[PDB]
Amino acid sequence: PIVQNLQGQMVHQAISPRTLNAWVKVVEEKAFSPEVIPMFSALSEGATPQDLNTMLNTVGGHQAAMQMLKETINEEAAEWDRLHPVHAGPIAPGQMREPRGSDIAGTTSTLQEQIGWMTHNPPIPVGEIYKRWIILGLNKIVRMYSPTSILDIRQGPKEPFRDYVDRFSKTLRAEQASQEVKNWMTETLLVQNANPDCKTILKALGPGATLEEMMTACQ
Amino acid sequence: PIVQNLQGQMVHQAISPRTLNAWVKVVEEKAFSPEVIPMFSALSEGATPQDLNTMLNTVGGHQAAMQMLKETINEEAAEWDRLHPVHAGPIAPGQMREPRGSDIAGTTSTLQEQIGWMTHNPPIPVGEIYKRWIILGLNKIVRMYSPTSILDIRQGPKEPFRDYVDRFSKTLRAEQASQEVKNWMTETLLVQNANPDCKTILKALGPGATLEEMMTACQ
Amino acid sequence: PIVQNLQGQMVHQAISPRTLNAWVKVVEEKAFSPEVIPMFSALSEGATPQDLNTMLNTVGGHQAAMQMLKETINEEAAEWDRLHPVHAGPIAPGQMREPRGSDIAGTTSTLQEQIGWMTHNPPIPVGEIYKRWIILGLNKIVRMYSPTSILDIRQGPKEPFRDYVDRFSKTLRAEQASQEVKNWMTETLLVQNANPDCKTILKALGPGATLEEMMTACQ
Amino acid sequence: PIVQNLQGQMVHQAISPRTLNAWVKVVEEKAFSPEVIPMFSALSEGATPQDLNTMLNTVGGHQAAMQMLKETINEEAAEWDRLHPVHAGPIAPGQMREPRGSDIAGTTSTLQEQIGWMTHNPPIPVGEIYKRWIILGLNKIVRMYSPTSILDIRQGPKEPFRDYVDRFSKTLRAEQASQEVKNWMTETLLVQNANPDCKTILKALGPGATLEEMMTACQ
Amino acid sequence: PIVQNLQGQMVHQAISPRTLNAWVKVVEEKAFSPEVIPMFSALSEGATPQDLNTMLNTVGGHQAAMQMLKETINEEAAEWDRLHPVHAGPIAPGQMREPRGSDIAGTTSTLQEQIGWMTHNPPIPVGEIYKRWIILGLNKIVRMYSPTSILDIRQGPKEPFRDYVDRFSKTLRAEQASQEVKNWMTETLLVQNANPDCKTILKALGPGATLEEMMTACQ
Amino acid sequence: PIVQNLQGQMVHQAISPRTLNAWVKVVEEKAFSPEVIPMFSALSEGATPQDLNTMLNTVGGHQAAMQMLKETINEEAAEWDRLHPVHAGPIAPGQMREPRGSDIAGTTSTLQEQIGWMTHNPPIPVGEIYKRWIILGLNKIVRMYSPTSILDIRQGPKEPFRDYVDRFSKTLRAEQASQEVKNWMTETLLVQNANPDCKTILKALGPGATLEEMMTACQ
Repeated sequence: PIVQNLQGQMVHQAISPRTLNAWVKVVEEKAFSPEVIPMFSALSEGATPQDLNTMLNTVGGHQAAMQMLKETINEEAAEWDRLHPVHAGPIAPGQMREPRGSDIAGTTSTLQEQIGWMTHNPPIPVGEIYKRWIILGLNKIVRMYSPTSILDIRQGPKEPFRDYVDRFSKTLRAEQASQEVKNWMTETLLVQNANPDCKTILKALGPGATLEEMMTACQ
Repeated sequence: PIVQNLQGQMVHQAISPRTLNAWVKVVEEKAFSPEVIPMFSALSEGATPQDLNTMLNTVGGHQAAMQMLKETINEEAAEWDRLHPVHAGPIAPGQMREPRGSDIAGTTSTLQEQIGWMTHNPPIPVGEIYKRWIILGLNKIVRMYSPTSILDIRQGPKEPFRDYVDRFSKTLRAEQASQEVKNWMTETLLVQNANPDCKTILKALGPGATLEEMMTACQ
Repeated sequence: PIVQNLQGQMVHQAISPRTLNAWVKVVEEKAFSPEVIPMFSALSEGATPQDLNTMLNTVGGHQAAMQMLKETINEEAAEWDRLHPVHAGPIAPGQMREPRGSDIAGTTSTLQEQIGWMTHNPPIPVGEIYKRWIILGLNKIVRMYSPTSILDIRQGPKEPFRDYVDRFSKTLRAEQASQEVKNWMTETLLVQNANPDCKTILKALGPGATLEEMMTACQ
Repeated sequence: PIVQNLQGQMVHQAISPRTLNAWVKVVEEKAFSPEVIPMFSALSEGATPQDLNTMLNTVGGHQAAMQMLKETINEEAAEWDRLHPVHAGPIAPGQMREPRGSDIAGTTSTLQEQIGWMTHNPPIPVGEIYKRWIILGLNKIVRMYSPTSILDIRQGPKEPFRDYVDRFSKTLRAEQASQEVKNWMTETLLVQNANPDCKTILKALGPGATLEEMMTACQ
Repeated sequence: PIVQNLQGQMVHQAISPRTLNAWVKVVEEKAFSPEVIPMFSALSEGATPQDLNTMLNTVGGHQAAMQMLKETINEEAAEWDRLHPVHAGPIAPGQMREPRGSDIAGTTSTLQEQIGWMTHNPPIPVGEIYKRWIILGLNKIVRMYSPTSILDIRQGPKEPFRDYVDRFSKTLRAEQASQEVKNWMTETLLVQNANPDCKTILKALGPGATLEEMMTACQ
Repeated sequence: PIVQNLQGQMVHQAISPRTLNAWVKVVEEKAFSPEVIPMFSALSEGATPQDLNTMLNTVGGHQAAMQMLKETINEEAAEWDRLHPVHAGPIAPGQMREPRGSDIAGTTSTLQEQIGWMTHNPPIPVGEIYKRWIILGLNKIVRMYSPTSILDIRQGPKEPFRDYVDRFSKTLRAEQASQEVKNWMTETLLVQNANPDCKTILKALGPGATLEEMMTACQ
């Protein structure tokens, strides 16, 4: 970020390593949880678009998050590009040009330009715009929080199948990639974590049956 | 927070509802958990002593925790008075005075003083000094946690053995002691505080049975 | 209002019913579906805050969505006022006032004021600033939940018709399908997907008995 | 609300949280019942069209109810524009203009115009004209009725007769009909939508039994 | 109240009948409910002790409450005479006398004196001070409540006796009747509105029985 | 701080521990009985807002009671800011200033500012203004209370022992009494007031048997 010396002249200092350390630790625990948005927002006030790219690099271990966010960055930059068909040079000769969406993204623009729009008067708040675009990407990211483990399903004393299947299906819904290992647990574990009446039923019905047939049979 | 605007203006700012909401949820969820500390650090950017006090009072509704932390400020203030041995005369009228441990803790200083020091020429950084002290104090709170007891966890007549094991396993994480104790407590007390019919099942099956088996068997 | 054409020439004009008509049908059918988003954008190009407000009004009976969007307005607004506070007092009344969050959102601004900002010198696009927050809120709604399945209104072990019909009717209205499909699902699912004790009763009673007679009968 | 300060100063003041919360608790219990009218009047003391709008906006979750009220405002506004003189040149330059029906509704006038008109030596006092229209709109909403009907209420197999009768007794007061008709409905539908084992007990009791007896009987 | 306009005229208007009718109506429905407090505040703006006294006289149908509020008013006025004892004459020559507590309670003060102090220079505002004392009284008044009736307290099929008798006795305590009638009512209704198994129990146990016995006989 | 003695003279002094020790013991014993209010009054004469905050911190332990107070104070404080907001300028720094509600409550002020107000031209009485908000809050708090009597801890006809020991034990800690009373209550009443199925077990076990014995027995 830029901060402001005693004469009032700005000074850039690349994002704080203390900030970096804090920011990685927020993503390690809370990348998909909304508390990431005020934590990201808090740590990005007066930041440049390049500090924000170092911030995005730091969120780059959550693969799911890095694809969604990088895509949102492309969408907002494309949108800016449809509304903004910028001139060849500056609109203010001697000053920084009109930013395109990628300049906002801090990718195509130099650090000096990002500091010029930031320091210059008339709401060109490149950090703050990029940060809202990023914040929209986070909103997409938190939509895909992940519960884990499907093995922890179990059944009550006299409880019928139809409820167990509701917990089972829900354990399986969150699952993804490589179905075959899943399927092999499904055929096994379905019968195995059932209560003894349901276990007898599930053993009996077999591979001929639909899980709706067993749920009728088990009410 | 104190924030900037272009060309020599430092602006005190209100703290975001998102940073507050988030800070509120953090103490609510992480009061004795190590994570309160980086969540605090990430939510204490630009913070004056006054912001930091506002943040604390809103969440400090637990007096044992607040006391310990406030005692840690008392330790650091005591160290502060060791850093600031006697001086001669007024420092410079219109520039703010020496900040002591109470000034850094925001009690003897007004908001305008707090500003004064943080906006000073190469600042004496009183919000950041109070922060250093609070991070050690919160660290103290998570180190000096109150546990909860294994002893209690036992199984009722209409209570399920699987549900009793969910409280046992969790109480066992929370129980203060080492792993050789935990394994030993598991082996002894899990079976021992079971309801007798359930207990009977676990003893019929005997000590080599998996907990995955014990918890399927007793319903 | 003024809008700037595809070439880039300024044109004055007003809203269309067909846009509104399109908005009631989408929001009735896709309120919690992400398809709402590009449909909202297609219907909000050249929109003022008041136009945005008419749109919202034309589907104002989805209070829950309206409240999610309002939390987003309020959140984003509080953030604006700390980040971009007005200049104090009526320093120059009668010409170009600064706006707050409530002005971007059009609750405190007249349409002339809204138009004033957007036909001012220096690109102040209050319509776009309010849309961007509305898109952020729309993303929050599409994020949270979506699926229904009318085929799965299967019962508990002894579970009565009056509980079943109640679930089935609520799910049949909430299930997005044509009314002819709804007549085919009414006609398929009712005797068939019923609790087996109930299904016995319902197979005796027959199509000569109404849902009320079924609900009384099946206790 | 407008309030006073000494010697000719009128001060605009923020709406009370205690009113907003009361207005919420009031609509939340009495939206369709007359008590919302005096409650509305008493908390609209010194209210402006913006204050009153704000109040309506905070409770404006029924689109049809909100629509009826806006139409009533429009009817009354139409009667206002019949009544308003067809004044040519400035009546009141350098002070507030002509207030139309949309100015009394606060739609097209700014708050300061609203303060202006209501705070000079009585000229046209817009809040009070707007309150008159709203009190009429609220009168329509309470006069108007349409939710619930008696026949929906039938009794379950594991449901007390007293739990069925509470739903019945309350429902019947909300059903539409003269009271002789309601009495006839009581005698008929109470026993007829009963659970068959309770229905048996009740028919054993016959039409001589008080309602105390019917609840005693059926346990 | 005193009322005022922005051209500069300030006059007294004594308390409105329409405000009296609205206040009476508030008290009839919400006397014992906090909404009486912002409704009071809103209808006593600029209200002198004399308007407020006129206002107070109307809650006389809740005698214990009006008496308690008046007794409080006397505690707080005597407390003002201790805290603010008056000079024998006026404190500044050719100016109005200090208010005593009794002058704040309006008992010894005319409307003109209440007018003079509200319209004085420095913070002494007799209406608002009298309102603080009354608000403390209002706090006592909301601490009251008003149940339905004893004759409807009865017990569900398998429902516990100990709770039933707790509901019966409190409702009988709230119920307006002479004590001998409550003594007879308790002995009659308690056993008679008991659930039938419990009813047959209470008749087995018999009328020599304590509630300690009655709760034992059915448990 | 400064206090005024019975001869009328102004005397400086500062707090006593005896007042604090008495205030803690007072809350611990009488929070649920109205005497806490006239004891609060006895212990809050001469108090500054910072004295008052000190008191509250010594009684910080009943978080629910302190919260209700604190909510009430935040409501009065919010109302104060609405009725009186500060001057826009900084007219006389360290001489006098407008106090906000939090400044009255000592949340945002230093002590020198509170004394500056209370020793100003017209004794601005921030300790007494804040003590009224505490006393009003204290009225609401004493209005909340009603749990009593270990001997009235009894069970329903089909109810669990473990849960019953929790209601019995927790009630027994909240009940001040003495220890001798408490074992006699435990050995008589735990066995007498048990659920019939539980009571058959407890009588069988005998009041001799330990609670671990009774919990193994009742499961």
